[PDB]
Amino acid sequence: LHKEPATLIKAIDGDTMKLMYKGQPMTFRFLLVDTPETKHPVEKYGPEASAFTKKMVENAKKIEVEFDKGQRTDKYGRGLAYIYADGKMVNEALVRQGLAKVAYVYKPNNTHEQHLRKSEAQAKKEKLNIWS
Ligand SMILES: Cc1cn([C@H]2C[C@H](OP(=O)(O)O)[C@@H](COP(=O)(O)O)O2)c(=O)[nH]c1=O
Ligand SMILES: [Ca+2]
Repeated sequence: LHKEPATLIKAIDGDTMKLMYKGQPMTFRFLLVDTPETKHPVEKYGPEASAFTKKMVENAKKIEVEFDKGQRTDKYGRGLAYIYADGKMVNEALVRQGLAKVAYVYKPNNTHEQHLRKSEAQAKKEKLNIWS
């Protein structure tokens, strides 16, 4: 895998955002996690996950996207990637806080699964947020 540059256009919610990628606006959806819904057609911690993500990416110097080794988009046309804000993976950061659960694990796009699962285990052992 490798990291590629992108530019933040707009934070959407905990696990989805608009980025400029190779000169084109796209929706990206984080691999391997699910944050609570803000706009369910509010779930608890939805607002908190959205705010955490928005702050992390809006404050960043540099945003990067890292595709996994399979599909790079979902059926909605969303980019599927690990997003990094100044070198810190946002997907992992949310899970470490108990603001996302590890979810949507679709092979072959599961390279960081164990990593995320170990963060989730710690967040649950610390009883944070979703696990409180
Ligand atoms: C994270 C992820 C979601 N999805 C699909 C599964 C879910 O489909 P359905 O909409 O049919 O349930 C939806 C969840 O995204 P959201 O969590 O943004 O709604 O996106 C993928 O296909 N690949 C992925 O890697
Ligand atoms: Ca979600």
